[PDB]
Amino acid sequence: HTEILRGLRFTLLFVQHVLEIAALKGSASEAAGGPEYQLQESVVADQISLLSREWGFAEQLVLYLKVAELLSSGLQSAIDQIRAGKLCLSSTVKQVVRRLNELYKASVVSCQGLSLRLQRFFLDKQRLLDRIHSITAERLIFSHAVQMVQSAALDEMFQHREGCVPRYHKALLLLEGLQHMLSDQADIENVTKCKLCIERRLSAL
Amino acid sequence: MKLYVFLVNTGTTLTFDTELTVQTVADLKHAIQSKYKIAIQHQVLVVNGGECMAADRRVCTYSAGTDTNPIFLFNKEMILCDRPPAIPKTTFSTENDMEIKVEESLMMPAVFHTVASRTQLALEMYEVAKKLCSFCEGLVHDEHLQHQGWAAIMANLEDCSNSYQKLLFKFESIYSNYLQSIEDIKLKLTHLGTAVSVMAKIPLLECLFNVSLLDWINVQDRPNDVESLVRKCFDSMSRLDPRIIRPFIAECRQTIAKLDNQNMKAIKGLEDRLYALDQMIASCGRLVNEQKELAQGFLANQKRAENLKDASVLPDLCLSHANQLMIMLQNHRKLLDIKQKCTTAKQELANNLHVRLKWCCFVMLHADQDGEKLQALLRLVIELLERVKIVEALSTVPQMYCLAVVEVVRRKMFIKHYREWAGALVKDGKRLYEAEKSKRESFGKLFRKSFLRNRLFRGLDSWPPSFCTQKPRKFDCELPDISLKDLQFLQSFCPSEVQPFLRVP
Amino acid sequence: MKLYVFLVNTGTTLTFDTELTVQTVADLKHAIQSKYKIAIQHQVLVVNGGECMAADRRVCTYSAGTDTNPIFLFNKEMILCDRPPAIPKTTFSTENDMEIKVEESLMMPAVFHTVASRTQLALEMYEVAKKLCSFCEGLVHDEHLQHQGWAAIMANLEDCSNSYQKLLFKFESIYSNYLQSIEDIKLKLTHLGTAVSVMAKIPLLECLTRHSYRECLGRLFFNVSLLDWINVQDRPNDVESLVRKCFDSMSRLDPRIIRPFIAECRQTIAKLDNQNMKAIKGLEDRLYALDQMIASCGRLVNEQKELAQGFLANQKRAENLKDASVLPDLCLSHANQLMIMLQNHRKLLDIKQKCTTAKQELANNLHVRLKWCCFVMLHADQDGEKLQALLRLVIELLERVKIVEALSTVPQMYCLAVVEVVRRKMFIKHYREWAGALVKDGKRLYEAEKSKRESFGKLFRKSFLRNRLFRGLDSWPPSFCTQKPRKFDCELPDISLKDLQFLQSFCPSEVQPFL
Amino acid sequence: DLGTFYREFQNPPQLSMAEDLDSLPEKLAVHEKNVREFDAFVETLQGSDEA
Repeated sequence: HTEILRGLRFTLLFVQHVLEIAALKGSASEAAGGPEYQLQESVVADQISLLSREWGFAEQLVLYLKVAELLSSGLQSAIDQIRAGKLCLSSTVKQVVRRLNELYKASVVSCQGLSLRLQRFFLDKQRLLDRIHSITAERLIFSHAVQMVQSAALDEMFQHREGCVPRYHKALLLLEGLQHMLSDQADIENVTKCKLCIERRLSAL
Repeated sequence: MKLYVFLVNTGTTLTFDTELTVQTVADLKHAIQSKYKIAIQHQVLVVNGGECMAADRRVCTYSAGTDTNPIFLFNKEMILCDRPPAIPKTTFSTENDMEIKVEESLMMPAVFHTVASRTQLALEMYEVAKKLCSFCEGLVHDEHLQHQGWAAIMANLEDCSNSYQKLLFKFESIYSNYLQSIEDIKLKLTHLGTAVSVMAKIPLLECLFNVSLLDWINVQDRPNDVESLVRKCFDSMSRLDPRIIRPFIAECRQTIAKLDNQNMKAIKGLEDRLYALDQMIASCGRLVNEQKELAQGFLANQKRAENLKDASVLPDLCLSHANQLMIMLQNHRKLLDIKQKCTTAKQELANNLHVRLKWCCFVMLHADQDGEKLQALLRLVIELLERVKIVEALSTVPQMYCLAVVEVVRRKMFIKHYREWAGALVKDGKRLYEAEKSKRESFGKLFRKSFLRNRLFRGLDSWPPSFCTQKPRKFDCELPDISLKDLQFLQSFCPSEVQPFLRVP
Repeated sequence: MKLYVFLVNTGTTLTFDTELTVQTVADLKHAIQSKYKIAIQHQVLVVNGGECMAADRRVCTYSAGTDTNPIFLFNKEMILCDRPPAIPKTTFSTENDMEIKVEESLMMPAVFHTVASRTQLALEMYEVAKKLCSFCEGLVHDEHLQHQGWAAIMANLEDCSNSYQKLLFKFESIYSNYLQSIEDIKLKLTHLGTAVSVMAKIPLLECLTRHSYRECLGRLFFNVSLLDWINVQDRPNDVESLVRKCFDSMSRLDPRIIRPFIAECRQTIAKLDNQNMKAIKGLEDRLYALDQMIASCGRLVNEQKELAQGFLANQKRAENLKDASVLPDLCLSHANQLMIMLQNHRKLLDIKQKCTTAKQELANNLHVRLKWCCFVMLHADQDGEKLQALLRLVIELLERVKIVEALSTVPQMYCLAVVEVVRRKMFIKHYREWAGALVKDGKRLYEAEKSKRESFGKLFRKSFLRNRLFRGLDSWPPSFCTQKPRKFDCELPDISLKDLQFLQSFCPSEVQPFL
Repeated sequence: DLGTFYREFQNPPQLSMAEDLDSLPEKLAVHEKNVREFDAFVETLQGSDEA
């Protein structure tokens, strides 16, 4: 009876990760650190990002729109199963549904704000925006997961074997929800290969 | 011909049907597990020459399988365990029963039935000695096969060591090249920052509205834009700084140094072991020869005894039989000592190879992890040295934009001139050619190619080449419509830094 | 069965083995020489169907010659003989015996013994009675074969007549063309003579050396004119000879001589179409009467042999009986019957003489008709030879007319050709200068633009924007008007402007060579 | 197997904007409607139950 709570909870976790990706995509470009950090990066890369930030804003908007859609569909499912009596009316369903509602409100507000502050950008660059084929949230999430896993593997090889486990877990939980979003069987097979490789590593750990 | 395989760790022969020959390495592993109960994943397989089995190649492709050159099976299970394995024997109570009977036969008086028992004992003893010799030779040749097993793993080790040393040298050279280019790469990154600042201002013409060339560069190959490229270059430079790579290469060279430990690749005392065990095999052969000789002598003495019924002969002949029996007992104990020495030598070789193989497995695993690390670092460095080429291209983008705009406008002007030039040329050519053709056709009609076409006025049948009769083919059809107005606009708006590339016809 | 041939004029059939099928028509005339003997030159042979046997063909071809259809033969020498050829009379010796013994038996008294002697006489005479009109049946063949061979040679003569008519019709058609072509050829011959006069004073330029290219120096003053070249080509004919021959042929083909000959040809056609001689007056009814009389043979035989056999049987029986009451009266009745049958037998003799007389008179009329036929044949041969010769002459004229027409214009075409060749020699000069200038300028443009484009592409090859933002920068100019055009008119002889000058000033072609 | 782990992750294979942005305002109106409805419901999530 309660397995549906697993689906809702997984949706909650996946959107809580995609929102982190969206925040990273925001103004604060994710820079490296440590003594090895070239002080020139915080100058050069920061300058280039300050010059080209509005594209990152558009990426943030598409990510926030995708999490809004995911939360809308999940909460619609919960609404239907509560209305039909197919889902328990109270207990843990309360907290999961309410947290989903909170995250949905936040996502709607965020995408509304990004749309407001990108209206001028869209109206300006529309002529170029036609040629570019739309970048979808699936591409962004998959690329972020792949780059996270690559960075974590490099860190693990070079003696940083402790902080890599949480990164692998987050990448796995991103791909677990990413597979459900893709429809092409080739893309799904690719995502499954990456997810199973991450699973093999996690088991090895 | 028949297929044989070897477990070097213990030294047990593995025999298979030829059906496995048409099959391959993976099938060989599954068959090993099924018939002999060794897990697939623990099977390390090697041939003479130092090749490791890829799961694809059919086994016979690896030239091995005969009893004189089989496949070597090294078991990961047996190396994970600390202790060396135990070796079985060819166990028979016949040897001890024979010893007991020989002791008893020495105390059985001189009668015909006793001599019959003696001859039966000796006839059996010849076969016992022969079987002891055969078993010992089986063990010793099995040892001589454990040796080709060790030499095969040594060959694989040497090939791996040479490949690892070559990879380390290659990475060291590539890292030195990068090390002498860190300053240049940093300068190129600063120049890319400058060029991006510039591109932010250069308008993008309708080569497809406050779109700058930087925005066009950004919408290319997203989400891998220029900022991502710069940050990836900086990340790689952070990961490759010598404070890490120099200690890492020091550890690597230490790994190759321990790979160079000849004290483990070379079996010390090998020559002594062969020099001793082969001599003992020769000695056991000679001993069995004497045993056979004296058993036939026992048979002859029995023949003499049964016929010489005199009571004074049988006691003396039985004294001779007792002396011979003591000789046979000495020979039997010598053969059993040879058996013990051979079995203990096999066990000792098994243990020595166990320790040496533990060391070899440790060294090989360390070298393999180091090889993985070095391959990753090489990929890092090469990817970075390609990303810097991309960086230089982007650095020169703003100049090439203006130069290409100038070239396109000039080509539009040249096409404008060329169409007029070709129009005039074709006009004149068509006029002249049509006039000439009309006159020549009139003369042909008058002449009617009949009267004096070739008799007297030869070869009037010739025409002009129609040169300049048709316009030139199309060209510069795909050029963007970069009007002179667009170039003037770019000269109005572009930053001074890329104005010298525009202020030219 | 057997192969047969029949001689018509004398009315004589000829018998041949069917085996001779392996031998030709000449061999058949020579077989008439082998079994019979008449010189081959005399032999004229035709088949039912009118075909005159060609010498080389074998008898297997012709579907006649049997016992029932020999081939028809004629000894045209005998026909040309003044005499009316006589009958190849057969020697019927039995008639002398019959008459002598008939009178002998009649003289003695008609007693039964003399009646038995007359019975034997009848057994001989009235049995050969059958032989008489058996021979007359041979003649019956002779008669209808005579009609058939008559008709066959008339098919032959009619075929010759249609050949004559067609030949004369073609002759008069080609001469109807000549009706206007005679004045037309008079005009065209005036034109050719005018042209010949013209060819004087229009020299064949010293460009002869170039017109005969192989000789120029390869053969390692007289102002050679177009005369002595026009006739030199076609060496044996002088062209003046062409005019002379045209005039000669025109004279021979003139209606003055021709029309009377065609009138004679028309009269020959009329004689060939002489149905009067082609027919025989009432030969069909003549043969019908002969048919009636050959029928009379059988009728009368049905009288005689009946009476004769009855008398023989009755006399045998009665004489064996020796009855004096029957022998006298019966024998005397048979004697009177024998008298009437003797009258009937003599009637056989008159009809035999009558049919032989018919053979003879038909043969005489046929002798005259073959004389006419041979005269017509000879006239047809002569007229055909003459008509063929004159038709050959007419076609010679109608070909030489075209030859004259061709050779008449030659001064006009010489003028046109010389002016045109100088015109082309100067136009090629202008065109060569023109093409040189244009190609020089075009090569300059092409090289300059190509150098600029390559010097740019060398800079722009190593760019991020190449073919992504900027397109088509790798195109090239169309290489138009860049290289000199190939040659033309290189085969025209090196006639100078000075050559047209050489002609015009002191060689009047009547202005026409003026430019 | 960290080596082969990275090696396969060295480069995993990869997986009109105007149209999406034109559709965007309707999408956000739908989202506002949805949030209003979800809030109106979850306000009524005060029952007691178990499964």
